Amino acid sequence: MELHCPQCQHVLDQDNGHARCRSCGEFIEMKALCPDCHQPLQVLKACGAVDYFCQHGHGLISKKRVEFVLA
Ligand SMILES: [Zn+2]
Ligand SMILES: [Zn+2]
Repeated sequence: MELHCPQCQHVLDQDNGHARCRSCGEFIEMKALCPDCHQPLQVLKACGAVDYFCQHGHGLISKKRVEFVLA
């Protein structure tokens, strides 16, 4: 069933930190927050690989554990 929009109610096509409205046309970007912080994660860019570091003192957070909010 996936996630639906709270406005242009349709399917949200979600990838890494990004959600494009399929069937809507709209483009949405999402923030990667640490669940235990609610502050943004440090996007560690290694060109090919990207790590999400909890800038605060918790360690590394995977994109399957991160909390994505509407940006
Ligand atoms: Zn939509
Ligand atoms: Zn944290």
